[PDB]
Amino acid sequence: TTVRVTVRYFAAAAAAAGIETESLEIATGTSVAELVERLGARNPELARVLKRCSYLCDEVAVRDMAKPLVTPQTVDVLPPFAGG
Amino acid sequence: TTVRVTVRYFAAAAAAAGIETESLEIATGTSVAELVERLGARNPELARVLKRCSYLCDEVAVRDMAKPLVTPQTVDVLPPFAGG
Amino acid sequence: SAEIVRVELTEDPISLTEYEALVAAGAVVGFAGVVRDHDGGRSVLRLEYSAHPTAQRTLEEVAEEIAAQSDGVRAIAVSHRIGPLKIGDAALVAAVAADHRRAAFETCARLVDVVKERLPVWKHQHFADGTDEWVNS
Amino acid sequence: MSAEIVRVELTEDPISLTEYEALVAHEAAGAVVGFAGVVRDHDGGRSVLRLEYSAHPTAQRTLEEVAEEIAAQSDGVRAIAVSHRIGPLKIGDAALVAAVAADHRRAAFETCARLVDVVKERLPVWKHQHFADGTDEWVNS
Repeated sequence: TTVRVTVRYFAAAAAAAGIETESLEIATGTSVAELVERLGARNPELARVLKRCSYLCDEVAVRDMAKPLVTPQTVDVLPPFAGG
Repeated sequence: TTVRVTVRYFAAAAAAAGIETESLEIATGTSVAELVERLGARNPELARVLKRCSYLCDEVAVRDMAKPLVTPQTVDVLPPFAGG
Repeated sequence: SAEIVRVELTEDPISLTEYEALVAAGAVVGFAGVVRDHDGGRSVLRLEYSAHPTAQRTLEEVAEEIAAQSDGVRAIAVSHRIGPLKIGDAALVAAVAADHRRAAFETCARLVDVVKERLPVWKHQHFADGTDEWVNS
Repeated sequence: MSAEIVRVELTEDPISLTEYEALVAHEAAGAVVGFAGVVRDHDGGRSVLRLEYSAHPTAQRTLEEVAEEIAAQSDGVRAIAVSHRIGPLKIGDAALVAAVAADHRRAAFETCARLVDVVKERLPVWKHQHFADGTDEWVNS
């Protein structure tokens, strides 16, 4: 089957994606890593930005990019920080 | 035979001496150390404060306490610093 | 057991003066990180800071981490501005009050470093040649 | 070139970190670090009612010499400012204020602390405290 994942893009990622948010359908068990590969498949600028991003699942830091996505959830895309 | 020296007391020294300044006749050739001895004879409190003082002759730091006083001069009595 | 007086991200201009007043100890050290008119060899016109929704909490967590590990520090306050900023505006302000100056200097410095490392905010610079850059993208 | 010395003051008038920070910050440099040394209401386990700072006549010149040395060492420091108050002071009053503007924060923090260090070491000023029990003390005498 499939699962519906909401993706929220931030900063450079949102600029490169051309959108702020996006709902995606992916095979159940798809890893965050695979998801990321998919997000940049048709957008070289986004793909490049994603190379340096970190990720949240329901605003919790993703420690394991191999973590399977089995339930609907929100993935936040976070470029390298640049405060101060 | 003698030379006239002006002594300026500062902070704790002035407080212990009871005065800010005095003029003094001392034997020509008297060292700064010998002068300090005579200044301290005033009272034990001043004598006590003088132990930890530094000294200027015409506002030039006294490096050698054996320095002879052979010309009319101003001697400044400087307690340990305490500012900031 | 240092107090965290105030911690906030805001669009409103932030005052180092106000924050040094907040932490008022015998020694106060304040820091302001200010928008420069250049980035390397390029002239800067203006910038914007944007923040993740978790930014506020993260800044609170950092401040508490620094406060807990410190010693001789009485009060800490730190703020990061977000939104459009002009050259000369303070983007990041922090103040530390301590019983002695050494603890104030050392804690304020480490505090600023950890905030810069961990605060989920982003910087969008705009250059005089009409180009722009997302810093560290 | 050496860093600007925007303020170097021995004054009886009240001093403010606030004005000093604004003055060094005009360079629009990357980082500003400020220090305020304020009078505590307690010292060595004794409650302080008030204190006074006194200065040797050479204090102003000594402060200027210190400022020149600090301003010379070039670590991307753009502006410095330092002031020490003398005369009668109340609890909470700033006794010593310094500010440093630099390209980056490392030089600002390190230079501001070093400036305060050298000033406290070399400035010919003295502190007279007055305690609640009616006794007084010339610090370090």
